[PDB]
Amino acid sequence: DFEEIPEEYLQ
Amino acid sequence: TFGSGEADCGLRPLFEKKSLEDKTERELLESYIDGR
Amino acid sequence: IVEGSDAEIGMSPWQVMLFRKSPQELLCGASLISDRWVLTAAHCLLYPPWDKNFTENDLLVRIGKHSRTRYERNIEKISMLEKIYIHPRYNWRENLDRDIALMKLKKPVAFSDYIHPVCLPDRETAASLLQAGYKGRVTGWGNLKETGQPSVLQVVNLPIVERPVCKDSTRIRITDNMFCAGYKPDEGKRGDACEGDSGGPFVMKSPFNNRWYQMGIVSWGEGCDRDGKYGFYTHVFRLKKWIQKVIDQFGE
Ligand code: NA
Repeated sequence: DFEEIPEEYLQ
Repeated sequence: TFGSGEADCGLRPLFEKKSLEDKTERELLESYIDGR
Repeated sequence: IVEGSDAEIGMSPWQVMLFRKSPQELLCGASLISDRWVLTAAHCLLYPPWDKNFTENDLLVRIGKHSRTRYERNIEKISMLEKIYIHPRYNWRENLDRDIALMKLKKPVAFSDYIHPVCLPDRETAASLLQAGYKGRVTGWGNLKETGQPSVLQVVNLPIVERPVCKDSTRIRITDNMFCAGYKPDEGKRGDACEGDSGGPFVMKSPFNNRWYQMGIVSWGEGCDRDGKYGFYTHVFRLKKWIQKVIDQFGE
């Protein structure tokens, strides 16, 4: 349901 | 951060800093046996 | 928030969203108090009855939201945590007393018109605004009914209830570090927080210096907007020395 967030915030 | 906040805390940019009120804050102040 | 409405853009700049990485889901709300500290409810991180025990590596803090499910590119900031502190006497065995935790961010945040910190109350403000009948506001991307999730941040304004009433509504031991708010079945007005709102701020606007102070944290309740029940919140001022101590002992 949430929209993807920029990969640089997971790592 | 600590006592009474941070320094410029509690003053919302789009409201207090522009003297604009959000729709329900009047409700609150009114319940502290009215404010102003 | 049940019987609450959509918020206004920039109405609760200090509202944080605690987001989990895998699965990517909302967990709790939290408030921004300085450019490096977030304040939430300890049971959003540690609740052993459900094997909940999150660590730094498992959460993201999203500051600046309005929308619950959308990455508001160029408006919100997502930080990582450096350290989490739970109150050394949080009681998850009995009544969620001292339900408070502090999270330090990896790097400070930059404030904007969507990100700004809230003030933490001082003995005098605490004394003058925590009276029964005075209204406080709660916000969150929590549920809308007990059993129905909102796209936007909701707001509801609730009255502080008298401790006796708070106590004669439940079978749990209410302590000095809790307070409850809510309308009486009698006051034909509803509203309450609900699942998904835990950890967020309960704030009031000082009529004295026009600032918003965070007086409580969403801690618990039995159901969401039940008649005859109320919501309990951690007593921030009552646990303020703890706050200060970990801040000056570990940073700012
Ligand atoms: Na109720």
